[PDB]
Amino acid sequence: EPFAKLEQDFGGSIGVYAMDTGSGATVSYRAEERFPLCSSFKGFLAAAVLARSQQQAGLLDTPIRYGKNALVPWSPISEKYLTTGMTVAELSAAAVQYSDNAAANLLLKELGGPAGLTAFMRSIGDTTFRLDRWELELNSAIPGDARDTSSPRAVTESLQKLTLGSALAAPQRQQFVDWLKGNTTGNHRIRAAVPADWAVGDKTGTCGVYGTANDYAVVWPTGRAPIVLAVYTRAPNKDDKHSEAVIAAAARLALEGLGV
Ligand SMILES: O=C(N[C@@H]1C[C@H](c2nnn[nH]2)c2ccccc21)c1cccc(F)c1
Repeated sequence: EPFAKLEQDFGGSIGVYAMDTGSGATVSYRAEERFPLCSSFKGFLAAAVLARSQQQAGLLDTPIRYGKNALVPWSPISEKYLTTGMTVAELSAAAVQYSDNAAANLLLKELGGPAGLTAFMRSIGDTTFRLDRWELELNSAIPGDARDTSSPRAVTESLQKLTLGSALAAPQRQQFVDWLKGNTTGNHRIRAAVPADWAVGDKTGTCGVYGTANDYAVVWPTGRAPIVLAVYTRAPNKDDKHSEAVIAAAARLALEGLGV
């Protein structure tokens, strides 16, 4: 009942999946529905890059040069190195931690485009994820369009595989975790619901239309096993605005449903 009231007050749909990786206890609400990924695909993009470094030594230190044409609106890191260039690892951290759009499109090119990232997700067992377009077009968030979508459950399952399971090798796994821990864009979303002395890494998404915004996180409580969760929103009207407070509140309800 609380998620229904929350999404009704929000004016749209909230999708939540949360897993206690110790007990296997789960919180689930609209967890099979598709929601636009928006910038949240960039976490999985970095994970895919990391998986490639497991077969190309010094891929992460490989420098990537680019010109004014590579710049996309909201490229707050990459634009300061336009006259200089950046490394693959630098691009990935920018994509994860600042949601940098030019960095995301550059790494997408190295992976063979949206279908190449989708291929990486299929390789870890994710049959739901799909990326179809690049920045910025992938943010259109059109109702009922499956392009550039996943489900809360598939996001949480893939996040668990990549940060806590064996989809990545341990060095790359800890690098992925460390990138997510350093994110700067999520202080008012899942992090705002997480007890202050718990470790947390997340990746946000905000499409800018149709009330569509999201966050997924891995959380390390002290003295219990980690929690993985995803909170996605959308709304029926193009001019509906997203709400960070709604995402924080849904996260709070999820954590309380797992006994936090
Ligand atoms: O700057 C913009 N948003 C980015 C997108 C990026 C993010 N939002 N949610 N996850 N990543 C982010 C993070 C923090 C601050 C800003 C932004 C923006 C605003 C109007 C229009 C537009 F075309 C882009």
